[PDB]
Amino acid sequence: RPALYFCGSIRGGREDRTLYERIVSRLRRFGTVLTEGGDRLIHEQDLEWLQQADVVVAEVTQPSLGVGYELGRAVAFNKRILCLFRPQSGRVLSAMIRGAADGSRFQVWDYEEGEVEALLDRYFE
Amino acid sequence: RPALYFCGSIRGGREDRTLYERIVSRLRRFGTVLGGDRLIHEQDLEWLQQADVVVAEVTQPSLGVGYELGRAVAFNKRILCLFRPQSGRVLSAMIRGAADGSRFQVWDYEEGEVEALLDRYFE
Ligand SMILES: O=c1[nH]cc(CN2C[C@H](COP(=O)(O)O)[C@@H](O)C2)cc1CO
Ligand SMILES: O=c1[nH]cc(CN2C[C@H](COP(=O)(O)O)[C@@H](O)C2)cc1CO
Repeated sequence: RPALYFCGSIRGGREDRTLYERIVSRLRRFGTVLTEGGDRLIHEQDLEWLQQADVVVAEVTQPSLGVGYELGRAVAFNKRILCLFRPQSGRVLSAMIRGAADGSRFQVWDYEEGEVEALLDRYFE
Repeated sequence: RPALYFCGSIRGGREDRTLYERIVSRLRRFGTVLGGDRLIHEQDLEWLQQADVVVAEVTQPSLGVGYELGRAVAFNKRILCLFRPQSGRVLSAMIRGAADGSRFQVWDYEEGEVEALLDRYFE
């Protein structure tokens, strides 16, 4: 069973918090979600988990410095990465996330919110 | 004269675009300011590897700015982040918590003083 790291906006805004809870609930079916002192403790503890993770899953619809930073560190750690983006939000996903995808180790999937459990099923089965 | 890489929100929102222009204008006094989205990512990743200092205005939340800062840390780059409390926001723990006060600095500042702050950092 893989160790999993979930990323989603917090101080960038909690608009998608209920969706994040759905994603984490589904990820727990497959493995251990590691992400579930001030800000330094948060950074250091999360960097520890990010190196431990087998897969990094990020919901990248809501813009967030912390999510982007986690993804940048994860790429440099050579982590397998799954990013999930909702075009129906009306946003354009950052070129630094869209353009980081190599289609294998770093995947970016566009999706509709109702399908997120099914999409995670497809990725983790 | 350093090679300088500037970061500021675009697709996260262009609210601070005028301020970014002021920062880049002042940075040029101190050094060189360096398909599809893949070309942008690859181009900018090359510049960021070529940089001596990465300067980021981190007030507007942005995936791309955060990603640039994460890649910059792993590229062992010198980093200066600039945050405005007048925005009313609480800056990301990942940026505030990455700071070490030396090679990764996070400064709170008021918009009117950004040129003086840059003058101080770049001597
Ligand atoms: O309270 C927190 N708990 C845990 C974290 C670590 N990551 C960052 C990212 C949100 O980044 P952001 O939107 O907050 O910038 C999430 O994936 C969790 C950050 C904070 C506050 O930053
Ligand atoms: O058009 C572009 N030109 C150049 C870039 C590279 N960086 C990312 C960051 C903004 O990131 P973001 O807010 O767009 O996510 C800026 O520092 C420039 C990204 C885009 C569109 O993403």
